[PDB]
Amino acid sequence: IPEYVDWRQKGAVTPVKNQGSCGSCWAFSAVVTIEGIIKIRTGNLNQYSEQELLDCDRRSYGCNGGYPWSALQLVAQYGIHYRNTYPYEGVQRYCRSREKGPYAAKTDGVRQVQPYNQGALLYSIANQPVSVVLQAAGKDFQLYRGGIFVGPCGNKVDHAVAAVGYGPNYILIKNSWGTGWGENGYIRIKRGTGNSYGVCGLYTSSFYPVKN
Ligand SMILES: *CC(=O)[C@H](C)NC(=O)[C@H](Cc1ccccc1)NC(=O)OCc1ccccc1
Repeated sequence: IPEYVDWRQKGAVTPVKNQGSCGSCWAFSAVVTIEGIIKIRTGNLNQYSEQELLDCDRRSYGCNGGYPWSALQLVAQYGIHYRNTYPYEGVQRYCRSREKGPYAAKTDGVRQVQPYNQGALLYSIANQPVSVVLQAAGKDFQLYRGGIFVGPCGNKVDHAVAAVGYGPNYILIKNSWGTGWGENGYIRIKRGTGNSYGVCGLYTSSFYPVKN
């Protein structure tokens, strides 16, 4: 369980993206999750469509609300297309999955990490990236243009992102905003403080598919 875990230089995460004026956090976080695992075994890095997840997942409320843990489940159940055969537009619409044709990616299950346990988060993040939530409605996290976020912030979780590494002290997160935020679309939050919930409630509820 290395002292350092970066999947970027591991060839697991692709360039950064933006959800835009679309409250669709959840589908983006997922595509990165599934994505990671998909490349971890096969040795093939891919960019899947979040747009599809939006238009297809009726359980989620597309362009403004969702469950990073429906998306995944969805995929495993059905599947998910490339981000070319289903590029992101930013507006929820009619499911094209079927109309689009044969799927391209399809997992083999979804599991959740025991909330409120850093030790647990890491491990999984060590075996493969994960979808995690937190407080973004933040007025500080909103302004982050590079650094180690300690706060201030709260325990009112409401935005989903992704963890793509950690250090002895900083946890790495991929944001669904442009590369005109944090440190090039990236933000480092601090771990090991005692805060069980985890600063910004980053330890509330996390997840991930399964792959054979
Ligand atoms: C980040 C974003 O674009 C939208 C506005 N918010 C969400 O998708 C959240 C994700 C989340 C899940 C768990 C904990 C924190 C955030 N999802 C969401 O609010 O949908 C839930 C819901 C919406 C409307 C009515 C009932 C429940």
